[PDB]
This record gives sequence, structure tokens and C-alpha cells, in this order.
Amino acid sequence: TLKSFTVEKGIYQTSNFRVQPTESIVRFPNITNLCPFHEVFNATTFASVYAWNRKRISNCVADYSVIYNFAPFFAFKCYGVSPTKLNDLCFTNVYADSFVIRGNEVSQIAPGQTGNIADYNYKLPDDFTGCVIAWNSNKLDSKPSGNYNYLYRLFRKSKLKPFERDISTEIYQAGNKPCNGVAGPNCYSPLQSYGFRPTYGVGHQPYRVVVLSFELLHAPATVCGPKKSTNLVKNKCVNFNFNGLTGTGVLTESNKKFLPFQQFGRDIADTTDAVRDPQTLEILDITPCSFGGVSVITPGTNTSNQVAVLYQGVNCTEVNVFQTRAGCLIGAEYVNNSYECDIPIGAGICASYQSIIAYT
Amino acid sequence: NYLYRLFRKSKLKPFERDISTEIYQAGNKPCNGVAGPNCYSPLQSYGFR
Amino acid sequence: QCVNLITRTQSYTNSFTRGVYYPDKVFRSSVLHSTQDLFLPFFSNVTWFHAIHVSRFDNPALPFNDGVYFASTEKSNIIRGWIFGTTLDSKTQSLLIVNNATNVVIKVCEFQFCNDPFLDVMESEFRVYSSANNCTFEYVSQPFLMDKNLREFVFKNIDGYFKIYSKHTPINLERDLPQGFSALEPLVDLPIGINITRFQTLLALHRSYLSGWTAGAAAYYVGYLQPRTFLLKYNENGTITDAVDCALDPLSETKC
Ligand SMILES: *[C@@H]1O[C@H](CO)[C@@H](O[C@@H]2O[C@H](CO)[C@@H](O)[C@H](O)[C@H]2NC(C)=O)[C@H](O)[C@H]1NC(C)=O
Ligand SMILES: *[C@@H]1O[C@H](CO)[C@@H](O)[C@H](O)[C@H]1NC(C)=O
Ligand SMILES: *[C@@H]1O[C@H](CO)[C@@H](O)[C@H](O)[C@H]1NC(C)=O
Ligand SMILES: *[C@@H]1O[C@H](CO)[C@@H](O)[C@H](O)[C@H]1NC(C)=O
Ligand SMILES: *[C@@H]1O[C@H](CO)[C@@H](O)[C@H](O)[C@H]1NC(C)=O
Ligand SMILES: *[C@@H]1O[C@H](CO)[C@@H](O)[C@H](O)[C@H]1NC(C)=O
Ligand SMILES: *[C@@H]1O[C@H](CO)[C@@H](O)[C@H](O)[C@H]1NC(C)=O
Repeated sequence: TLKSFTVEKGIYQTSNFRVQPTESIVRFPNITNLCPFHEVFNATTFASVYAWNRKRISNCVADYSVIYNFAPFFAFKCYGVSPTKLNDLCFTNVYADSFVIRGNEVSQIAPGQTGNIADYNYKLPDDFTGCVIAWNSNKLDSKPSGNYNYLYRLFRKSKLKPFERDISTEIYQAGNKPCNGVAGPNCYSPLQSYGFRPTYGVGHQPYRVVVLSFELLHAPATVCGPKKSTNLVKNKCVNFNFNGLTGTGVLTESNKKFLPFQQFGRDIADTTDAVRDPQTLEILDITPCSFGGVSVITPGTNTSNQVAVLYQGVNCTEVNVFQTRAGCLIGAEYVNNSYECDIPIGAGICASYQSIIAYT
Repeated sequence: NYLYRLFRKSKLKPFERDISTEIYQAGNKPCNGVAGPNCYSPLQSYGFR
Repeated sequence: QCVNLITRTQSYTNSFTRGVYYPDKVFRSSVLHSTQDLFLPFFSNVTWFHAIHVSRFDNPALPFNDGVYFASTEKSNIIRGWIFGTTLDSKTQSLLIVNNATNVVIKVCEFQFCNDPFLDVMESEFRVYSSANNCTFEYVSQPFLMDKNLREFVFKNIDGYFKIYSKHTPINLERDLPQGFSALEPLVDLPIGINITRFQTLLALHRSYLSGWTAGAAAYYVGYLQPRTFLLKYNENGTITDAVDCALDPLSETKC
């Protein structure tokens, strides 16, 4: 500290004692109001790809783990975001699009792809941020007679724009002559039936597809992953993260009666002195961990190399140990004799070298 | 021919290269070196056209 | 089914020291805290509106400015909520706050609002709006118009959030804007994120069954918040018991 190899006799304030943080405590509100993924990925009836079902998702917690464990998935391809980071990401809106297609066309549900499904039934934009999930649905959607309730659009005048749906049943006019709204040669009804049967090849078996599209807007993002309760440890110096307010301190019991709308608490000098726990509605007195001014009492290096340490303001139980009003003095022995002051300690206590003695 | 590391357990340090072609565990279930559910390959190729 | 039924008259009164709210969610005890925020100035000009329906369009839409202080001495059933937005038609988003006997429904959709919107009593919203499309927000909670009693609200639209503050202060024969301090507790911080420039009060009308609606009257006070610096007194229990407006008079300026 003194930037010299020889130290003159005296007391030098050299360092600051600190109580190191031991554990990390993160307290967040109870997980609840989970997003209804269980009503999207487990529905009694799915929808035809032409009339694909869209559910808007907002104002809820997104627990993607239930989506992960719902079924074995033929594809869980995620475009523009990794699947794992989703829980730690918060999005403004999540759109869940549900439909049934044949297995061969699952590859078509991706950005930049072409086919009957991509051009005429469901289109994803080139810059799409989201995930595509598909799983086999033979038990739910296959009948031996043939399931004729799943339809697709085979004929359309122009390609679909991204996130567009056409429900029109208008007869597709492929020829110069007007159709007149009655089926006729060169006039074909656009919606064809997916005649699913249990004995079809894997390419043609029915597959249920849910497309999750995540969008961020200027509005505050209200769909974010789970919040970890962790656990609450009191009476020790732990790094606390309470509802995004971070710090480091002991959390003692509080006698302060907060009003119901208040969450934190502040000192006269605008320093946090209290907090309300989100998990349990209790008030805790945040008190920062102990600190002290480490002062080194030493005679000249010409005479001796013994030193004594004064922890300024620190009681002796919180760190040849003597308790002074200045702080805790370690390394000097109190003598009931009184001499003149050699090295000033404070509060009437002075130190001298004879070993190092401390006296009034 | 150009691949990127989609998955890794931790972030890399400056000027560090990772070429380990080991499987990544994305879920609670261990993967045991075989791909399948919630087990994905870390290296994915770019669709350059 | 938009019908013009409400006529409105206006007078001017004094704000006294009404309109103070808690500027944040921080517990402060036995301190003097100076904050600069959108507050209703002390002894300011507040407009008293009387809305009368007897059994032409004479109920215009009020501006919102930087936030609105609302007060009413009426019972909880006559005034049933508010409307917020810019154009108040199907082209922009709008916020509808409707209270009833059991709960409050706050809902942000693309409402095609009527010129004179009112809830008619079952309860029907066909006289409030004709259509509501592309609805993006809904929030149902316990009501804040429950049961002589002066009800005060402060609405702010700051950085995407529709901050609503409220207080229920009983009053006697004394004028509807009383003396003393009643700090407004932060009630609902709605994450809306829409543009709000105009607002209108919603009233409830009963069918007559005999002049299709029963005659009624409602009195309410509207004041406008301004960027002002206040010095609030926090007592031992964290309640704001007193405040001084720093720009009102030299004595309060010295205090601030
Ligand atoms: C008061 O408002 C609530 C909320 O809008 C009404 O309760 C809903 O009534 C509808 C009837 O269309 C039900 O489908 C909902 O399930 C109810 N929701 C809740 C949360 O209860 C209530 O009916 C209204 N009461 C009156 C008298 O108008
Ligand atoms: C999912 O579907 C199966 C099929 O019957 C049902 O048994 C199960 O309860 C469903 N789970 C949920 C969470 O809906
Ligand atoms: C949160 O969870 C705790 C512990 O289960 C419970 O006591 C409390 O009522 C819950 N709700 C709130 C709002 O704290
Ligand atoms: C309030 O405003 C009106 C017109 O805006 C004005 O005539 C009236 O004098 C004002 N009130 C006071 C107390 O000045
Ligand atoms: C609003 O509604 C119209 C028709 O109801 C629709 O064309 C438009 O895309 C909608 N916009 C949004 C943002 O939902
Ligand atoms: C809010 O609406 C008003 C009235 O139409 C308009 O003048 C103003 O520009 C709008 N603000 C924004 C940010 O769009
Ligand atoms: C504050 O709380 C205490 C303890 O409940 C109570 O006795 C006192 O009346 C309250 N008000 C004031 C102004 O101290």
C-alpha cells in the first residue's frame, strides 16, 4: 500500500475486511397462469390444413417442457432461435397454428419451401422465428373405411402469402369457359380429401403439426418462461435476486408493516433497507454483510517485523484479541499499565512495541 | 459443407475453437450418445443457395 | 344501435389538495421524498360535469392530455367504467373498462364505439359499441367501484403501461372535493402499449318498460395532470399523509 519496502512506525489503514457471499438466493413469484399448451398439443379434434387453427398466446407463462415431453416428435425444427433458450427468452406474442398433413409434406412446412401445402394451404415467411413440431397421429386420425374429414387445397389461382388462410370453396376455373359454380369438365373443386387409412405407408400416414411463431413488438413482452423459486436462506450473507432487484446482504426478520402495494423499502439516504418476498408475503430486513477498515499497526522494519491488525468498527465476534471502541485489535496484548502514546489506536487506546502492547 | 455449432453446454472463451462432435443433452433425460427425443446434434449445416 | 341520450353541462371548481398518488412501489417510512411526476396541481381548476338523461349529440369526448384525475360522489352502479383511445373507431385499438356488481373487465380491442356510449341493464354492451374486432388484451379482476363516498382515480399512460391509481374517501355534507390528503394507492398497472389521446365516461341506464330508458343523472369531476415536482411526507407506517407543491406559492417553494 505504501509502495515502499521499509515501513516507518505507526498505524496504517491498508485494507477493507469483507464477509464474502456464501450462497445465491433468487426469489421469484409462484409459477402459475401457465400458457394453455395442453389444449393445443392434445386436442380431441384437429383442423384441416386449409382451415388451419390459430390460437393467440399472451399474458401467460410459457412452460415449453410440457411441449417437449408430450409425444415423440418426427421433427422439432426451430428456425431463428434455438429450442433450449426458449424458456430463458421472453416474447411479446406466441402464435400456435395447428393442422393435419400427410407425412411427406412435413418437409414443406419450412421457410423457402414449395409444394401444394406451402403454396396453397400454409405458408411460412422467409424470416420466420419459431419452431415446427410434428408427430404421428395414426390412432387418432385413421379409420379403416377412410377418414374423409381432413381436407387440403389442391388448386388456387395464386400462391398464399405467409400466415394467410383461404376458406373459399369456389370452383377452380382452369379453363377459358366459365364454370358457372357447378362442377364441370376443366372445373375442379379446390378442396380434396386426405383419405387416411391405418395401413398406409409412413410417408402417407396422418401427421399432426403445430407451428409456434414467436413475435416481439414495441409493447412490453408478456410471454416469458418459468421463474425459479429456488429457496430462501436467511441470517447469512447471500447474493439476493428479488424480482430483478439484485444485491448482496443478510436477510433478517422485519418488524415493518408494509402496505399491500409496496414491494421494496428504502432508507432516508435512498438505500434499500427492506423487501417483500414474492413467494411468501413476508417482509425481510436486508442488511449488508459486515465490512471493516483493516488497519495495520507496526513499528519500524529496522526494529521488528511484528504487526497488529485493527478491524475498525467490527466487534471481535464477527471476524491476543482485545475489544476496543475503535474496533477489534488482534495481535496486541492489553496491559493495565498506562504509558504515553506511541502509536494511536483510538478511544483512549494506544499501542507500543516493547511484542506489541496496547494500553490506555 | 459449412456447419455451425448450434448447441453447447457453456459459452466459449475468446480465441477458442470447439471441434468436438459429441451429442448434446437438451433435456432432463440422458442421451447416451444416440440421437432421438430431446437429443440433438450440435453441428448443423447452412442451407446456402 | 348507437343512440344519443346523454346531455352534459359543465361548471368549474377548485382542486384543493386532491390528486396525490404514490409515485412508485417503494416503502418509505418517516421521510420527506421529493419526486417529479405527472401530478394534479394544488387548487387547480377542475371541471364538474353533470350528465343528465331525460325520458341530438350533446356528450362530447374529453381529451386525455398527460393523464386524468377522475372523481365521483355517485353510487357504484351509475358510473360503470371508462373508454380510452385516440380515434374511438374500428381503425385503432381502444381500451374499455367496464365494472359490474361482481367484477371488473378491462379489455383492449378494436371497438367501433358509439357517439354516446352507455351500458344498459342482464347487461348489454350493444349501446357501447357496434363491433369489436382484433381484440388483443383482456384482464378480469375484483372490481374497484364498490359500496357519501367519494371515489377518486388517476389514469396515466406512461411508456406502454396504463397506470391506474384509486382511493375511496368517505365525505359528509362538505363539497365533493374535500380538504385534507387522501393518497391514491397504485391499483392496476396494465401492460397495454397503445396510444391514448381521448377519453369518455361510461354510465348505466335502466330500461323503462313503459322514453325507452329511465331518467338519470351523474356528476363527476375531471382534472388534468401536469409535470410537477411534489414533496411527499411518509409517516412511520409508509402512508403519504401530506404534500407540498413546489411551484404553487413561495412558502411551499421554500418548504420544497
Ligand atoms: C359481471 O361481469 C362478469 C364478467 O364479464 C360476468 O361473468 C361472466 O358471465 C359470462 C356470461 O356470458 C360467463 O360466460 C362467464 O363465465 C362469466 N365470467 C366470470 C368470471 O364469472 C357476469 O355475468 C356479469 N354480471 C352481470 C349481472 O352483468
Ligand atoms: C392427452 O391425451 C390423452 C389421450 O386420451 C389423455 O389420456 C391425456 O389425459 C391427455 N393429457 C392432457 C394433459 O390433456
Ligand atoms: C405462493 O406459494 C406459497 C407457498 O406455496 C403460498 O403460501 C402463497 O399463498 C402463494 N401465493 C402467493 C400470491 O404468494
Ligand atoms: C376555470 O376555467 C374557466 C374557463 O376555462 C374560467 O372561466 C374560470 O374562471 C376558471 N376558474 C377559476 C377559479 O379561475
Ligand atoms: C384486423 O381485422 C381485419 C378484419 O377483421 C383483418 O383484415 C386485419 O388483418 C386485422 N389486423 C390485425 C392486426 O389483426
Ligand atoms: C397518438 O394519436 C394522436 C391523435 O391521432 C396523434 O396525433 C399522435 O401522433 C399519436 N401518437 C403516436 C405515437 O402515434
Ligand atoms: C401505525 O401503525 C401502528 C402499529 O399498528 C399504529 O399503532 C399507529 O396508529 C399507526 N399510525 C401512525 C400514524 O403511527
